[PDB]
Amino acid sequence: LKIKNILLSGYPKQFLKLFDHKSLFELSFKRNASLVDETLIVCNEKHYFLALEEIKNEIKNKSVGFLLESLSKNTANAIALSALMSDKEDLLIVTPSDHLIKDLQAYENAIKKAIDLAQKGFLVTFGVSIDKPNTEFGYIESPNGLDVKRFIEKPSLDKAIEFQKSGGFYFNSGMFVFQAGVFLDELKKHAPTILKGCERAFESLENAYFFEKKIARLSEKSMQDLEDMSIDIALMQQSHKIKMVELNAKWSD
Repeated sequence: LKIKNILLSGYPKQFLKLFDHKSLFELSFKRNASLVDETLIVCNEKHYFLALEEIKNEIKNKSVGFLLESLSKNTANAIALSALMSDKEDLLIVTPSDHLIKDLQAYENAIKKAIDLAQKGFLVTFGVSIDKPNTEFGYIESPNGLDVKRFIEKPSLDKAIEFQKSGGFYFNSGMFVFQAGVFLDELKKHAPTILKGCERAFESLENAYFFEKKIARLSEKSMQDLEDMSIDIALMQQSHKIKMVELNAKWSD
């Protein structure tokens, strides 16, 4: 089984080389590239050459591809597109680029766990233990740290303080692992018209083999009619196939 890193990036903040000569983007790239067979970087077409510049050192025999965006129609669309650019059978490690993770061994452990659950046919999410209850995040209810009772993305500040006292609540990391095929099957079930829109958008995809790297982008036309929606709203609030793995690695956002 092939394993793909889907590096979600789409002068933005994650490109600034502030963290000891290095950027969040190249840190996020480097951390997952070691665990994976191919990377697919999804970013805005404006920043392609910025992105490609920052990982010029890091491509050591690595098979790296890009999906360039004219418009950004949020994570549900970026993920569904990436899955459609994949073999049904291969496994997807979906990782936002604006992440700081310092304990790399605790990261690597959680990944190998998530992979195992993904082969069982699950959509794997990652929990981070709440300290400061802010309402911009997704909330995973998990009493036992593995089964999720429900997903509530962006609750009211009443609910965020109520689930503070309750215990067994984690911040959704925004990272994800799943097989491409089961992801697309779950999307068919729960957001059928979002899968539909991505399926026809994918039809008008074209490649740019110049720039040396093989690139793919979609026309502004194709992406226009797409509903702007999050994976958390589209799928994670409705999927019956969700497990969690704890991230104890000094995760920052």
